[PDB]
Amino acid sequence: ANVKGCRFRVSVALPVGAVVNCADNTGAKNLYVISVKGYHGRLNRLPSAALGDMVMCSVKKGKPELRKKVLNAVIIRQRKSWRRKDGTVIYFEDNAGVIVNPKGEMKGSGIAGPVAKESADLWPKISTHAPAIV
Amino acid sequence: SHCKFEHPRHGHLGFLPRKRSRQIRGRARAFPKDDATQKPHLTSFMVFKAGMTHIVRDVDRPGSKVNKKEVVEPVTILEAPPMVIVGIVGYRQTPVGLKTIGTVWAHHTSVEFRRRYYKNWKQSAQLAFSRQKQFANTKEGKVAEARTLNAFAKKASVIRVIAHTQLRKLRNHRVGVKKAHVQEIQINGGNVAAKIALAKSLLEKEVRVDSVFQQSEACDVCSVTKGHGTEGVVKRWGVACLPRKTHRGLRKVACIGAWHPARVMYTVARAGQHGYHHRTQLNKKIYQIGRSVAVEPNQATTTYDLTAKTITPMGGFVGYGTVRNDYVMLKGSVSGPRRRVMTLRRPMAPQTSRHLKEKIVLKFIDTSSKIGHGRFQTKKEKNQWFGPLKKDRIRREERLRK
Amino acid sequence: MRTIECEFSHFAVHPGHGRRYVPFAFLSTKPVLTFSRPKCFALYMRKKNPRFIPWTRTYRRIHRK
RNA sequence: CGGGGAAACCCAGGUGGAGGCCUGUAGCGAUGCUGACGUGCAAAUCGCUCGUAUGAUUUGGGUAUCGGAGCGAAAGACUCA
RNA sequence: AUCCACCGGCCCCGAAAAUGGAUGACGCU
RNA sequence: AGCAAAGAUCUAACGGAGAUAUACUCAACAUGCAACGUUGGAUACUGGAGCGGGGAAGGAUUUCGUGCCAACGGCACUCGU
RNA sequence: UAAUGAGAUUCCCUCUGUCCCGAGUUACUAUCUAGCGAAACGACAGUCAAGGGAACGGACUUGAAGGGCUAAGCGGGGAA
RNA sequence: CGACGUCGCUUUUUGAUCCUUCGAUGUCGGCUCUUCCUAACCUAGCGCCGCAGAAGACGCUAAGGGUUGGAUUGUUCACCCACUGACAGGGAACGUGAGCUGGGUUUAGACCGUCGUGAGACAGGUUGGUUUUACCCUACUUAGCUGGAAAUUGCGAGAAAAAGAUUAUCCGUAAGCGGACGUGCGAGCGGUGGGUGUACGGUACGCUCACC
RNA sequence: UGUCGAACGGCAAGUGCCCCGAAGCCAUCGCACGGUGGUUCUCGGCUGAACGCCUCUAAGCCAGAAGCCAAUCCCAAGACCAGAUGCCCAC
RNA sequence: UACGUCCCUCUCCAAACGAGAGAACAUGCAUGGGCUGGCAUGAGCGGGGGGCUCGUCCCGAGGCGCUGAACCUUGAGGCCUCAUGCUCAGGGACACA
Ligand SMILES: NC[C@@H]1O[C@H](O[C@H]2[C@@H](O)[C@H](O[C@@H]3[C@@H](O)[C@H](N)C[C@H](N)[C@H]3O[C@H]3O[C@H](CO)[C@@H](O)[C@H](O)[C@H]3N)O[C@@H]2CO)[C@H](N)[C@@H](O)[C@@H]1O
Ligand SMILES: [Mg+2]
Ligand SMILES: [Mg+2]
Ligand SMILES: [Mg+2]
Ligand SMILES: [Mg+2]
Ligand SMILES: [Mg+2]
Ligand SMILES: [Mg+2]
Ligand SMILES: [Mg+2]
Repeated sequence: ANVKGCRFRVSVALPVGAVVNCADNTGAKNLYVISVKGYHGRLNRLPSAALGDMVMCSVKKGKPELRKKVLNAVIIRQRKSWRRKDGTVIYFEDNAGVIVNPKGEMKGSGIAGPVAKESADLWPKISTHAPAIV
Repeated sequence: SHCKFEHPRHGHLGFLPRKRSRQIRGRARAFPKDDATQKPHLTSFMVFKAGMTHIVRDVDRPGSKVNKKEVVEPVTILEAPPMVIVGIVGYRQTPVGLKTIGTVWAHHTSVEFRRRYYKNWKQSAQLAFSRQKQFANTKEGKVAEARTLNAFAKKASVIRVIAHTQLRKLRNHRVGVKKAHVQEIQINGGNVAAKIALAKSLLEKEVRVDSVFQQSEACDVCSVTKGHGTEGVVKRWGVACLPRKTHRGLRKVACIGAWHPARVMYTVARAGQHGYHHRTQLNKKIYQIGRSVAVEPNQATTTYDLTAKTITPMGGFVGYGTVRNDYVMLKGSVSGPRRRVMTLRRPMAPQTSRHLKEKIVLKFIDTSSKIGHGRFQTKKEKNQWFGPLKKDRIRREERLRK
Repeated sequence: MRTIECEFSHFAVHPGHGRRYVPFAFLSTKPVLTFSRPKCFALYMRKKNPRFIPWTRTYRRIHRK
């Protein structure tokens, strides 16, 4: 009940099972999409994520201080091409996420690469620490 | 025993029977509700589909994330030669229905109008509307015209006129039909005495599309879907495809019913005709009522884009040709292939939502090629990327040799 | 809008036509790279120079003029 | 043939071509698809995949052992569907 | 002319299931 | 229902009853289609663990020439074991 | 218990249409024609709702449908 | 909310029975797909609270719509992880094997434990173990052709109709009232004929043949 | 890789393989659209007695659910349409 | 008797087959030209690691030039009348006891 009807429709990229990068410097190196917040159910359909979506994750490779637990990440990059409303189709080289709180605070201090305009606008802690808002 | 999990069922069950359309043309099954406080005006117009393209426009939508920002919207181009009125019918209310009183005719009908009465026009006597033409100006026939015009004023609640597409001004090579498409357009507005005077005045006179619609409104598009033959259950209804190790096949519905009721139901999805269906598709926002190339050599030119260019792309609309007449440009898609006649009808939905009141100004119309990837907007831009090529330097060698 | 030009071939990318792309090693000046074709993005992936391909604008401005 | 050692003997480079050794044709089998076919091409076949392929190996002709009996690396298997 | 305790007749409530449905049907007040 | 593995046939001239087959006032297409053998030519295939050339077992005239087309060669035949 | 296993099981890596979630192309069929030409099956036949009944009717009772004849499908019934 | 009692509904459990089937109704669960029911989990209106708000208890009218992704298990069930507005409960021969799958029960091989002198046994565990046929009738899906109101015939005459319904031109309303070619020769409303420009290219509008 | 002597043009490998590829088809993998009136249930009421006051109910009214019925939407005269019409014939 | 309809012929908005949309001397069809797109610089000819021969002349993958050349572009069916070819009283059957 936080972010769903706030940004436009984006082509979903990362279903449950996906293993994305951690651009956050929380010591982790890896996420694993466990589910997606905002998934109203459809039979046989997986929870899939897009740029602005908060996911439920677990670190599969990183510090054991936060590895075997269910965390909250926010997607910032995806390889799946999404069409913006100004008619431009755009995509990243890699998928990445950044771990957050249940309320959205970034839990680290810096992002590796860029972030999108789609995920920075929903999350002001993500738009602050990002070196380039794509 | 109950189904173990729930999904919503496949396909809307109100578009049954999914059989071929009875006729290829869009036909309104209902016109808008007659407001007798309005001015008498026509309510539908036949246009032909001529490919589609996209535009750029800035958005006036306060509150939105795209407020005063430019979007790219796809639009469909629909060529509209004017239709010529040839008749006036009038309908009277009965407890059975709505019965036709009669029709007056125009005293002068087109060759392509009375071509619609012949399966073979060129190998015929061609003498249709030939005894009605000569009886209409006898003493007794001028009476009988005014006899049934008065019977409209007595009994009719619904006045309609009969138009036809006028295909010889549609100078199109691929729409191969030469007989005209005939429909009835309902007059709405005023009382019945005010409808007939508008039905008499535009009789044997062509009506143009910008006299029926405005530039930034919406409409309904009665049109017949693109046909796809006999398709199976996965293409037609959208059912889930079975696991790979299934014997006798994947693209089937596994259970078509219980033991009891010992019959297959109409709700169970089966195979058969997919496509070539009539659809009405309300709230198609109109963006540009165009004007003929004999009037406008610069059709796609905007205030904000001063490139002198027409609506027809480079290398033409694919499979269609050139838009040679007036045209309407609608937001999005309309049901049907190119070359198919389609009926733009005034809306029955309340046109009061703030998405539908929005006035449209464009900024760019894509006139690039639809063959391949479009790269140049005009041919003037391809002659500046490419300089003089080889075939140009030997045509310039023949022009100096003379 | 505006006509972006392609990164590889410097073609004309009019609105609603190309396909934009942004890599992990992003430039500060060109974070997002606009491409006009998949053929332009394919010769960008195998790391060909825009010159030495005879149909790009880089070639045509150093050899033929 | 070289090297180390007081000796016992060790260490290295080749040579050699051992094995119910290995990959893999033919041959001999028949794992999976629970594939195709299932009024078949076929009263058991087709396809790909698979087991083995110097041995307790495969095979022709000839001979010898049978009906409460024969033969059996044993499945009551086989003894002219 | 107004209250109180009891008892009866018809009617209602109590009275919720999986194909569309049955005083045999229409209907009847 | 079917006659769907083993890529594939095309061409012209001859042969043959198997054609180029028409009641008028019709130039031909729109009123004789399909199919056969042989030689030439084109195109392929098998690919020397061969739709190559010889033998055993088994068959016993299927060999060869000439005629010939009733029935057989699950379509066809002017061809044929 | 090393080596060996068309043996039984579990996890990880790579990997992918197994899946999300389907789409599109090919050869051969189906399909249409020419030639040829079967079988299984077959009491009679063949639209349903309820009632009753050997207590799950195509035939009986009362209702509801049903103009005739076809081509391709299809697997709910014929307790096929 | 409600003991002690008590009156009942339900046939998604199980027991009891033995009516039907042993010249055979394919005997589990998934998967798929459609529909039904209400004893309402979410959604639409509500009443009522030990209802201040926020969350929520109980109830009513309502089954229109929705009711998931997973780990383990062959599982129905169970149990946790997570999303959600919510993850309601059931029926249809314990819906659905010429729809699939074959994990499991439910043969022949083999192993183990307990039993048996043994052959063998085991609502004990384990492993390996052919899923055949539609071209018929109907149903359903689409795709063609074609008669028929005495639903094929009777000639068996019923118009959501006109108003002489008794003779007869129309127009417009009942009281009124507009005009209607005159006698083979004429004329009038008209369909088609020859030459120098008008309305939104070629059709109309200016100035020999039928009918009155 | 083989093969027409080599280049040329090709061809064989049941489409040799690799890259780009029109058109067509197609993806919640893109894009566009998805609307009106009433009836009346629960219920809260209005007038108002039976029952000299009281009372939503007994007559009578009001407002009113995602239900229900229409509009829109899809098929549509075996719904047998003296609905209208064009041209021939026949009366 | 006529109006006509249907087959054969042509087209593809339709299509398993029928049915449908159309056209039937028509830029209708055929080929060409131009456009539009696709690929990426054709055969041919002429001026570089090295290596032969007796400064010169030959062998040499690659490169460069003519050359955004060459080819392909509607066809289950892109565009333009931009040019020319082809049609020469369309044929059969019903309507019709
Ligand atoms: N009878 C002749 C003798 O050969 C001798 O020659 C021998 C030695 O020089 C030398 O002997 C070596 C030596 O390096 C060292 N000190 C000791 C070593 N064991 C010997 O090694 C010898 O024996 C070993 C076996 O162990 C062999 O593998 C090898 O063939 C050989 N090199 O290798 C030669 C043997 O092949 C001497 N010349 C001398 O004693 C005498 O002449
Ligand atoms: Mg089509
Ligand atoms: Mg081996
Ligand atoms: Mg045994
Ligand atoms: Mg065949
Ligand atoms: Mg070969
Ligand atoms: Mg034969
Ligand atoms: Mg072994």
